[PDB]
Amino acid sequence: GHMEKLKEFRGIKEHLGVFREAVKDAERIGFAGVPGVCTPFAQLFAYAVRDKDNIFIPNTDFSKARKLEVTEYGVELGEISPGNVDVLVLLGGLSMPGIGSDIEDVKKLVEDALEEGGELMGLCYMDMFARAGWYELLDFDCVINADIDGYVLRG
Amino acid sequence: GHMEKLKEFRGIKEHLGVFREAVKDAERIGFAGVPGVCTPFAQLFAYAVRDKDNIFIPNTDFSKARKLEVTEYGVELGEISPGNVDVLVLLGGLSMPGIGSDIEDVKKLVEDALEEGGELMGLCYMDMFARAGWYELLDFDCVINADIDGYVLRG
Repeated sequence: GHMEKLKEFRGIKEHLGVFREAVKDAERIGFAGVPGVCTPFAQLFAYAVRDKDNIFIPNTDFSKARKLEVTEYGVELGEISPGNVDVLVLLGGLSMPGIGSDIEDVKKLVEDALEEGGELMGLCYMDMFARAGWYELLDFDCVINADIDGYVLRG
Repeated sequence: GHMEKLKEFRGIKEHLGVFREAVKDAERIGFAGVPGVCTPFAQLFAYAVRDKDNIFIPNTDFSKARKLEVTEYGVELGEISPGNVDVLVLLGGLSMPGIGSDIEDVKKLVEDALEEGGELMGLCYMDMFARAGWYELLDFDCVINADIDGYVLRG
């Protein structure tokens, strides 16, 4: 349903910080997204909340979820771990045409992987979820959206 | 040395695209950055050039470099592989005080890990390298810099 702007942020430090604030009371976070494109975002935000027990769900396949574990290299994928979560974070790639996932497979994921009473979140770039119609199709509790722009310089 | 602005980009697809362009003639790419916060950027951009032979170097420790390999989950760390590279991409976290790495250590890494005649690149956010004085301290061939801003919304 209707999503109201809470606040703005700037830079990577604040991007991680508003996520930490959003999940402050959570024990177990699940990040669901498209392998390759979205996996790095799951690893980045899991790192920011590495105190929690975190998992990565590929596409909408909860049975293939793996632990997001801290190593000397950062966050890496660990063993299969289809435990439900008290915050489920959908990544923007899921909403992409062609395999993002269909809305009914997404709703089944929410039914299966999010514990009853848990929070549904989205983390995306360039307003992907709003643009896909997903604010009307899903009941997000919180969405964090970032925009990216930049420059290439040569020596 | 002096870095001249070449072009601007917007969004994730274009961010990946300018990187693909910058390394189009490369065969093996090394990404060096701080584990945890920078590893995901190495994985993201490696995915974007998954046709190449790519490695992740933790901090400035070449001997601990690992292959960046594509799996059904995205890019994951594989075996130790301290082979030099024809493009070395320093990640912005390396320039952060406190372990970002000392500049002598970074110069050593460029000498050990970058092939003679290879290209030295920077990939950072929020203009980290310029702000740390690294355009004066290092001779980058290309730097790709992105800024992030966004919003939090609630349901």
